[PDB]
Amino acid sequence: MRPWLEMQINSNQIPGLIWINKEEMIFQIPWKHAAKHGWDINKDACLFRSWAIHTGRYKAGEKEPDPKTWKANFRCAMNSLPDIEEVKDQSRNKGSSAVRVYRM
Amino acid sequence: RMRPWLEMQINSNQIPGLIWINKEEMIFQIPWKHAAKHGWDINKDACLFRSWAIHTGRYKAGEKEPDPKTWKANFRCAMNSLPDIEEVKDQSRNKGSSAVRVYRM
DNA sequence: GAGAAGTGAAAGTACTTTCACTTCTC
DNA sequence: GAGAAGTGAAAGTACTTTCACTTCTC
Repeated sequence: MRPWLEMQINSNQIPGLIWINKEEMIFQIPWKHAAKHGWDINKDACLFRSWAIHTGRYKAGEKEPDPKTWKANFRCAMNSLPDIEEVKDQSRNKGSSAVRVYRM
Repeated sequence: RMRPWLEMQINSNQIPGLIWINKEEMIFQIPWKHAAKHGWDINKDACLFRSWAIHTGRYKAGEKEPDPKTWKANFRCAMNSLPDIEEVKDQSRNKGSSAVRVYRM
């Protein structure tokens, strides 16, 4: 009965993905819009990916790389969660990202 | 993009020919023969229960497990959840017994 | 008597499943 | 300018998906 979002990110920020616990409450998430030219699936759409294969939406070695979704699924999720509010001061545009507080 | 949900499946299912009635233009029955009673034929009791399981896709004919106990639970439980179908509960048990409900109008 | 069958409720994905017992049937 | 990508919210099975738009990026 594996973790649920507040966990997966909790841990996932505690290892080495690519964003931070820029605080001991708050964290970041690489929201590079994916039309920006410097967009590498393997560098931006990661957590997004981790989580989809984690939660079992996708499975590496699959034919749908579709990380747009991976992002939505992940966006929406982060939405729902009640113990992680995105500190809205940051609807970022370039060298962009989304920011949230974990409800303590 | 979805099929009907319980209040429908039964609505229709009582409007055809299964084995229970719209013993009213609000209320209906459901063959709850306990299944240890000796006169228990899967094909005669555990039907709707079945329709629904293969309907909702739980089972699909020709599948290694007719298990209609479940069919019954899945169906019992469901009927429970639904908010627009209240079983008028003051009812009968044992030997050709059935459950009765009103559809909230 | 006791093993198949049944439940409701609550926790998982608008029904389902699962949990934790509880009835039945002979 | 315009087409790929993004959204939030709401309706489907605690995330997902789907709806109905809306932003980006160059």
